[PDB]
Amino acid sequence: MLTTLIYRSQVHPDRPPVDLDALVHRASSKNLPLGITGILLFNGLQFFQVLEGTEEALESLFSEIQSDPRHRDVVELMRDYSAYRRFHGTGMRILDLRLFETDGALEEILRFSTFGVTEPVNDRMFRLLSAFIADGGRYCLPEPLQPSRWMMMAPQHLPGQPCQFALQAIVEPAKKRVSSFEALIRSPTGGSPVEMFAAIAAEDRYRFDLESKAYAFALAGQLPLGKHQLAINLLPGSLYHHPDAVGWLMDSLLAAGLRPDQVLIEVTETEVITCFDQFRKVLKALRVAGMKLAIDDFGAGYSGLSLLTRFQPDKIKVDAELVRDIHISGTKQAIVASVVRCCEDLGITVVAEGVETLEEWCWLQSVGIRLFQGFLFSRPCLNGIGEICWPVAR
Amino acid sequence: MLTTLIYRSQVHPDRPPVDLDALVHRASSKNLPLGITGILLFNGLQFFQVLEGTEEALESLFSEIQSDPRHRDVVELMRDYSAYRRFHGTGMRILDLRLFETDGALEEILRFSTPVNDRMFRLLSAFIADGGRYCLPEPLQPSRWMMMPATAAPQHLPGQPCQFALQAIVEPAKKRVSSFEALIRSPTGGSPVEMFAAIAAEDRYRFDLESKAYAFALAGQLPLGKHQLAINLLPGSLYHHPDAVGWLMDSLLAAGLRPDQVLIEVTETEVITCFDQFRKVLKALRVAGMKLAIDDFGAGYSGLSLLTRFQPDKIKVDAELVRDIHISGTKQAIVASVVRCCEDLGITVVAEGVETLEEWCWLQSVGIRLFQGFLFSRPCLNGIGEICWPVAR
Ligand SMILES: Nc1nc2c(ncn2[C@@H]2O[C@@H]3COP(=O)(O)O[C@H]4[C@@H](O)[C@H](n5cnc6c(=O)[nH]c(N)nc65)O[C@@H]4COP(=O)(O)O[C@H]3[C@H]2O)c(=O)[nH]1
Ligand SMILES: Nc1nc2c(ncn2[C@@H]2O[C@@H]3COP(=O)(O)O[C@H]4[C@@H](O)[C@H](n5cnc6c(=O)[nH]c(N)nc65)O[C@@H]4COP(=O)(O)O[C@H]3[C@H]2O)c(=O)[nH]1
Ligand SMILES: Cc1cc2nc3c(=O)[nH]c(=O)nc-3n(C[C@H](O)[C@H](O)[C@H](O)COP(=O)(O)O)c2cc1C
Ligand SMILES: Cc1cc2nc3c(=O)[nH]c(=O)nc-3n(C[C@H](O)[C@H](O)[C@H](O)COP(=O)(O)O)c2cc1C
Ligand SMILES: [Mn+2]
Ligand SMILES: [Mn+2]
Ligand SMILES: [Mn+2]
Ligand SMILES: [Mn+2]
Repeated sequence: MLTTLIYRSQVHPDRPPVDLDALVHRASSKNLPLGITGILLFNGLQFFQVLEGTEEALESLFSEIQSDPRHRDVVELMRDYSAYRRFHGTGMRILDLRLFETDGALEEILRFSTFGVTEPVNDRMFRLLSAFIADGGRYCLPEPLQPSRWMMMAPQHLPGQPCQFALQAIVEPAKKRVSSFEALIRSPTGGSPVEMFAAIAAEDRYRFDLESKAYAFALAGQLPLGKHQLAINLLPGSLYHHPDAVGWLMDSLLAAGLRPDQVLIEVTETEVITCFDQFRKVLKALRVAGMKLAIDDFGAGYSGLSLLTRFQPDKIKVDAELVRDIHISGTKQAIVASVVRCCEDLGITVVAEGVETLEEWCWLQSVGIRLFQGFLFSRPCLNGIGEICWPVAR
Repeated sequence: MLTTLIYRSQVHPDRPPVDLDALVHRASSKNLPLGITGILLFNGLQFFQVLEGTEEALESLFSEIQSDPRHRDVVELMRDYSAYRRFHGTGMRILDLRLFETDGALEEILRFSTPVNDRMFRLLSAFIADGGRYCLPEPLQPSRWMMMPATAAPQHLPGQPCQFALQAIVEPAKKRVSSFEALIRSPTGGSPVEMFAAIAAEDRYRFDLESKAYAFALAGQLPLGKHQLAINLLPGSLYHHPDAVGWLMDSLLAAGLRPDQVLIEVTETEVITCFDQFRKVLKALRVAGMKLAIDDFGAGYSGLSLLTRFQPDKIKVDAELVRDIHISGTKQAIVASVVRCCEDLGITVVAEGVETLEEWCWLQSVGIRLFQGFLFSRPCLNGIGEICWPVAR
């Protein structure tokens, strides 16, 4: 089946310049028998290639290209079935963009290409081409954020309690500062939140969820929360199904020696979205009392900026699924960069969660994320503050 | 009940400078007896004001401020319930940011306030760092523009079980119609709801799909030329038959159109209930060469979910985000972000429901270039209606 593949990459600036002549000649000769057409753009630091051919042929080729030592940071932008070829001839065509002025490059692209009967700008491929030509250095990974330049550098269990909590740090690696801590519920045998809640009768889960937070506040009180925020997770129903859950929480945290503003409530958008009605008065009560609110797993399930017109949380936590393989996904890159900017304009704190590799950290940092939660830095620590690991140069 | 209100505004650059000393002292003296406190930041071109007090009190005051001729382009950034007063003991006070070095204004603020975990503080900081970001440029001021019409020939087409009205989608910078959207009408010219109500519930999917032959027939004999035709379809109308896509192909080709000329609008709400089923339709549409738009994007609480799982050719920004965008910092921020994301993904963005020049100007300022709305072109039954264009003064 006819398929289109588009990707972008960068050269190693410390190595000798890539022989574009050899590249394009061998590409051209290899592509024609395989029925591969397309175009390659080069701006001095970055490549941009459009490839058209069968799914199989492009799957084989792209694997070779991904492993090629002539370039790095290969980011896939589009991969789709196609009704017709935009590019004709063949060699692989190549434009050295350093030789073109303003719109000369688009003019040469339009010489031999066909984008159907409607204006070229109605074709996604052409829009991607024009964006690379206009500002291709936008998602060029900076030199200080190359992954290879970095490397990474006690408490008891409490079985007698009905539940216990693990604390995980949210960190700002750029300042080597812990930003806040999230409390994560654990069963009396050290089990996950899913096992904890399976052990509770269905009619008691909401009440358990709210009332377990007493143990989280007690822990946070016994630890030196030195002006650090504590995040807690709650089902919206746990706050809603109570005469005064907000007031209950208030008495609990103040009794533990915390302050309202020190406590942030984390709810997932999937659970928020499905009940605006009852969340508005809960959020209102939480606001007036002085507690904060985060949207957790933003990007997972149903996730929206339109959520923000109704109300604005204090913090958004970008779900691990947008973080996962962000280094190779032009889509995830664009989406996360957009969330970051929107939150800046709205005054909403943004945290990237599930950060497991330096690659993820570097690319998230390149799109404006400064706060991070993940196993790369700190794992959850049962009834205590864990060790934090910091990235350090080389 | 305590509340916080934040807005940013702009000076008139061509008028004599406002005596802010007098303004602020008068403000402070009036505010404090009413239980109102806050601060005013000024950078030479823009104001940023934080107000604190009862919902009633700030409602009343902000209404006076919105109508004050000393400024314009008043955009509200925040209005929320508050637990405590951040500016206790200050009726009003001005900080001229041009009188401080970096960090200096924020350091002063924190000496009479009563921090980066607070949203008001983050918004203050953002104004001090890059307040000019959503400053409406001078050539995009609504008073610098006027609409003028570029004759409509609608017709009744008998013998058909439905009709279609056409509304243009326009690119005003190039004074160009980008595409036409086909909007279904009853045999008597009534609304889509009126059309579908006359059809039996179990046959509505089939009718929705088969009605498109009449949209294609209309576009074909116009002639459509090099323009796109947007048609609206329920995802379920596409699943109903084995070769719904194959049928659409036949019908548009018989009407003399090309696959890449036809674009299918599905509403985000209808896609996100069923990710399954749609993948197989979408595959067939792509292989056939037809294009896809997400309609009313931002009305089902929206898309970040969707874009990883596919990317449409076009997104149409919902009319709710367009409405009052000229006074909503939140809506401006959201639309600006969608525009940037789509640009990066090579997705075409259209703003829907554009009714006023105020909306068009602000939409233009956040990067939108395609527009659909009564400001430019109203739907015309079985024909191409008249189109109005903004022209500069
Ligand atoms: N793969 C990966 N995972 C990472 C990484 N960093 C952190 N995590 C984990 O992601 C979960 C915390 O985020 P969450 O979205 O609040 O997700 C939590 C939260 O929703 C929740 N939960 C925790 N405590 C409570 C609670 O007290 N009440 C309610 N209703 N839910 C809770 O159950 C969910 C799953 O929690 P956990 O098993 O504790 O697992 C934790 C955590 O250990 C990473 O780098 N990679
Ligand atoms: N206030 C205001 N309204 C504006 C403005 N500009 C356009 N509109 C209107 O917004 C609707 C078109 O957008 P839609 O989201 O596709 O919304 C459409 C679409 O969902 C739909 N529809 C139309 N044709 C079909 C169809 O053939 N099949 C299906 N399933 N739905 C259809 O029914 C909806 C109602 O359509 P319409 O009555 O034709 O109303 C039209 C239109 O006249 C504006 O500036 N201000
Ligand atoms: C930016 C870039 C674009 C490339 N494009 C192609 C191409 O389109 N066709 C191709 O066969 N190889 C292309 N390659 C080269 C492949 O990565 C790989 O070196 C080559 O296909 C191996 O073929 P060989 O067996 O002849 O050595 C490209 C490499 C880079 C750096
Ligand atoms: C940037 C700006 C900020 C203002 N802030 C206040 C204020 O906080 N309190 C207030 O009473 N008026 C404020 N005003 C002035 C009002 O718009 C209005 O002129 C005044 O309150 C009318 O009441 P008065 O005639 O009793 O003074 C502000 C005006 C501008 C342009
Ligand atoms: Mn959480
Ligand atoms: Mn989470
Ligand atoms: Mn539509
Ligand atoms: Mn719409």
